[PDB]
Amino acid sequence: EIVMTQSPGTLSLSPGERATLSCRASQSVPRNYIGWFQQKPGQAPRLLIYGASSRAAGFPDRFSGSGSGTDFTLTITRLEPEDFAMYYCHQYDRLPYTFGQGTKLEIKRTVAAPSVFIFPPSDEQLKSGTASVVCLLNNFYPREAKVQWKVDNALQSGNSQESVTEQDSKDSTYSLSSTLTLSKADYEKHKVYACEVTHQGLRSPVTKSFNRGE
Amino acid sequence: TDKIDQIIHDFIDKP
Amino acid sequence: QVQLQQWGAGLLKPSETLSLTCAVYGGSFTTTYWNWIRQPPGKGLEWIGEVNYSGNANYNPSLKGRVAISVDTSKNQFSLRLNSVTAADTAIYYCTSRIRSHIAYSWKGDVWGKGTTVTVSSASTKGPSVFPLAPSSKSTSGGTAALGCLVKDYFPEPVTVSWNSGALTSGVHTFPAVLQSSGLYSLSSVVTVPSSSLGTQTYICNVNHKPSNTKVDKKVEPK
Repeated sequence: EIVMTQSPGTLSLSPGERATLSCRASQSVPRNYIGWFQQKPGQAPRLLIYGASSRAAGFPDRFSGSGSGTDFTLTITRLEPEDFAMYYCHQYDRLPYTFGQGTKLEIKRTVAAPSVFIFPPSDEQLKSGTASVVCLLNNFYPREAKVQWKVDNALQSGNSQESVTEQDSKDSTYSLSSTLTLSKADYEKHKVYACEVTHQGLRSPVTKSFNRGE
Repeated sequence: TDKIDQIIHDFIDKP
Repeated sequence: QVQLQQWGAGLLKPSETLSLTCAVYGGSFTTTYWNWIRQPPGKGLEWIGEVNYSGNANYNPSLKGRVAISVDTSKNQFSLRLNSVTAADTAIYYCTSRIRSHIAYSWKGDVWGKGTTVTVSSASTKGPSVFPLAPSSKSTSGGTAALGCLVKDYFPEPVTVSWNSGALTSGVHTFPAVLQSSGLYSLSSVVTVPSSSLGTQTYICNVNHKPSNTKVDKKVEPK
């Protein structure tokens, strides 16, 4: 077994720049059997380079692999917007086969703070016996953001679930949705519900809250 | 090249 | 000119054998090795196994006992059989050929057909519940206002949401599905619109779920 370490694991660049992705092997690869896969969201992976330096048919010359032995590198020259995707490095030399954890190549933009909104549960939903309070972080960059739920100022943990959109193709931002799930009883036992957001575009956390029964 | 590709198939067997 | 045609059973209940098959047009089984890989949702690739025309099979060391792959050159097709599957095996299965990477070989790279999404779930088909998300809590005048629709407790995965029957394409965020503890999916869609439009405007979200033949349109208005 040869463990594959790709680095850095998230690559933020802009059109025109040069992209360098690294793939490192836990053990020596004798036959220099390696490949690189490009995978766009929702689309099947496409093999890009095979072996060390060999480029697969159908791709421009700006993609070039290099390296040997324990260390391999993939270089993308004059990257156009279509190149941004997730890239995996694979080794077919020695059993068992393994894939890299993957490197995410994203498009760099200026920092943008999220627009935060909190949505209480609908009364028709409360009729069903369950209450879900939703918090939206809209159009923010970079991807990293932290959502913290508070009920009557009590920190909530483990009862929430997050979902994130892929980076928008137009403004190059991200969006995130968080759902806090409680039973109707637990919902009725508390008054102030607050969603506290921390993001690098905001000096201090922004809290959007509501009072039950407004 | 097919007959050759069969012969290349010999040494690439899974180690 | 090689092309791979894959067919198999996508949906299965837990602890049921998974049998998938992949077909080879344009090239012999003896010329190239074949292998099966799986990609779980939003996770790294995993290689379950590999097969040779002679029947020799080498499997991932974790799953060796559970997986067995058999290949028949008679029909130029090879099949993956997996036993005692569990929800953790939910993934998209791809049948591929390992990279040739030699100057002598014809079509020196690899190609595979479109993967088959395999979902392991106990829950049967169910229709989504659509709950509206309040458009405004004392929303700021001359500022962004947020409307939403909440889809909950729906299986299988495919669902489509569009606002005003697709008439509203801008500022529309439809979020990926989330599988809850019960085993049913939960998804949400949200849109941002000018606060001035709320009094002027009507916003309806259309949720459509084909497997359950459940189509629900809802109207989101401030109360």
